[PDB]
Amino acid sequence: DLKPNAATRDQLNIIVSYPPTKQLTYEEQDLVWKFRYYLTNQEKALTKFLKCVNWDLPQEAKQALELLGKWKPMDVEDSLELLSSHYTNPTVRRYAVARLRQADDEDLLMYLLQLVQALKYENFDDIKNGLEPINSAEIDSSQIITSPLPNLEQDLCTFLISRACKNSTLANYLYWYVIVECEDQDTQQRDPKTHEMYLNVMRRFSQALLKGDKSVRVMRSLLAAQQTFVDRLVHLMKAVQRESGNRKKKNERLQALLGDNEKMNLSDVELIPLPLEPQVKIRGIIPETATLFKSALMPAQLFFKTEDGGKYPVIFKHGDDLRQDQLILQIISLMDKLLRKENLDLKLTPYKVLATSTKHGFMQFIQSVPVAEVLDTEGSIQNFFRKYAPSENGPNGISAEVMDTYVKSCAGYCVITYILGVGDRHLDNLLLTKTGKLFHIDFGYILGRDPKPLPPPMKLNKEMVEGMGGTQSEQYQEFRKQCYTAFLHLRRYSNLILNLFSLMVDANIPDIALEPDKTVKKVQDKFRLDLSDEEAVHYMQSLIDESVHALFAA
Ligand SMILES: O=c1cc(N2CCOCC2)nc2n1CC[C@@H](C(F)(F)F)N2C[C@H](O)c1ccccc1
Ligand code: NA
Ligand code: NA
Repeated sequence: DLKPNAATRDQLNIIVSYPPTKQLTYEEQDLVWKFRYYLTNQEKALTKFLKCVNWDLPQEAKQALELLGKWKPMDVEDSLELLSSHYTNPTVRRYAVARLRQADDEDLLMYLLQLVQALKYENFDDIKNGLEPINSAEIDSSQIITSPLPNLEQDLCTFLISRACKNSTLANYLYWYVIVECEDQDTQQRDPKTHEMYLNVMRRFSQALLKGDKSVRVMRSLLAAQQTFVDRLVHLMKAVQRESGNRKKKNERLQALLGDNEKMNLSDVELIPLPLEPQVKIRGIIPETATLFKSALMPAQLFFKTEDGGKYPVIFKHGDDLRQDQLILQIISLMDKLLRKENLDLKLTPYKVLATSTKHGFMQFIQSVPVAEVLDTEGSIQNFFRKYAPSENGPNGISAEVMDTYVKSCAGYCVITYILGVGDRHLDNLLLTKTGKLFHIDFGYILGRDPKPLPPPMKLNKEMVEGMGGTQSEQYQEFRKQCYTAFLHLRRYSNLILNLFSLMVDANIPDIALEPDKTVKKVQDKFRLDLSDEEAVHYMQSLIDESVHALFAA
C-alpha cells in the first residue's frame, strides 16, 4: 500500500478531525482517495472517506464497498451517520446495521426514535418482499396488531424486528414509534410510498410476532391490548372535550366515563404494559382522581394503578402533536445517561413522553410546582425550600442535599437548554420539586426559535440566582463549575448528538421542518468545536457572566 509522508499524514489528520457539517473540498477528497488504503487503520477516517464517493458511479461505489469491508471497525456514532439520508447505497446501510448488531439493547433504545426515521432511506421493495402470504387508506395502522389472521444479511427493518421479538421494552417503543409514522398525514399525502413502507414494517412486525414462541405471541396480544386501551382513551377524551359547560362539568363526564368499565374498559383491565414506560404494568385508570388541567387544549391528568400497588400519574393530550417534546425529552434522557457515564449526576428530570399518534400521546407527570406558583404562594425559591426542606446547619436554612440537587439541576438545564436552543422560557414552564429538582417542560420553541424577538442564548433568570443564594454564595461557584463540566462532557459526545439530529431532518418536527438543512449546524455551533476544552470553559464562563449582568440590569 501507498504510505504518505509525515506532512501528508498531519494534513490527513486535520481532515479526519473536521466537524460533522464540514464539507470536504474536491482537492481534499482527491487526497483522502489517494491514501484510502493507509486511512483503513483509522476508524475515524471512514466517514471522511465515504464523503469522497459519488454513489451514482457504480465502480466508485464498488471501490468504496471493498475498502468499507477492509476498514477498522467503526464506532456506533459512525454507524448512525451511515443510516442518514446521505447514504442510500444498500451495502453501506447493511454495514451500519452490522455495527448496531454489536451494540447492547440499552444503547439501541437510546437511538430507536432516530432508527425508526432511518427506515425512510431503506429499500422499500426489500421491506415489502419480506411479507409472507389494496389502497393504503384501506389499511388502518392501529388495526394491524388487533386483527391477527386465523454479517450483512439483515437490513434495518429485519434487524429492528428481530431485536424487538427478544425484548418487550424495545418491542413497545418500536410499535408506538412506527404507529405514529403510519399516522403522519403529511407523509400520507406528500410521500405515499413512505407511508406504505411504514404500514409494511408494522405488517412485517405483526407477522414475526405471530411466528414466535409462547412469550413472543403473548407480546403481540399485549401490544393489541395497549392499542385498544389507547383507542378507548381517545374516544373518552373526544367525549370530554365535546362536553358542554365548564371544567368541573367536563371533569364529571371524565370520571363518569372512566368509572363505566362495561362501556369504556379503562378502570379495570388485565395487567398490560404502560405505553409511556412499558416496564410499568397497569391495572387501569383511577376514575375519581382524573381531572383536566386549566388549558384550552383540555389535557387530562390520569392516575394509573400499577401492578405493585403504586400510582403512576400521566398527562394525556388529545388534539396536540407531542413529537417535538418527545424528541427533546429523548435527547435530555440521552444527555443525562452520557453525563452519568462520565460520573456526573446533575439530578435532571428526563420525564417520559410518548406520542400514540401525531394527534395524541402521554407525558409522565412528575409531582412538582411551576416557579410562577412558587413565587405567588411562598415569595421565593429559598422560602419554598425552607418550608418543605428545613435544616438549621444547612445553607440559608435549607437541607444541604436539597440545595445540592437545586444547584446541580440548575447547571444541567442551563447547559442543556442553551445547546438545544430552547425558547419561550417563562416561570410557568420552569418547574420545581420539594427535593430541590429544577426542570424545564413544554418544548414548543427549540433550536433558536422564540415568540419574542432577539432571544438570549443563555436561559437564566433572577429567581434561579436568588434560589442559589446570590452571586457571592458558595452555591453560585458550584453552579458555574457544574456548568462548564457538563458542557465539556457533552462536547465529548457531540458526534453522537449531531448524528441523531441528522436522522431527524425529515421527521416533521415543526422547528426542524422550518429549516432542515440548517438543523445540525444550529446544534453544532452551540458545542463550539472550534475551541479547545480550556477555551470552552472560559466561553461558558463568559456566557454565564453576560446572562447574569443582563438579567440584573432588567
Ligand atoms: O408539556 C408539559 C409537561 C408537563 N409536565 C408536568 C410535570 O411532570 C413532567 C411533565 N406539564 C404540562 N405540560 C404542558 C402544559 C401543561 C398542560 F399539559 F396541562 F397543559 N402542563 C401541566 C402544568 O405545567 C402543571 C400544572 C400543575 C402542576 C404541575 C404542572
Ligand atoms: Na380498513
Ligand atoms: Na435524574
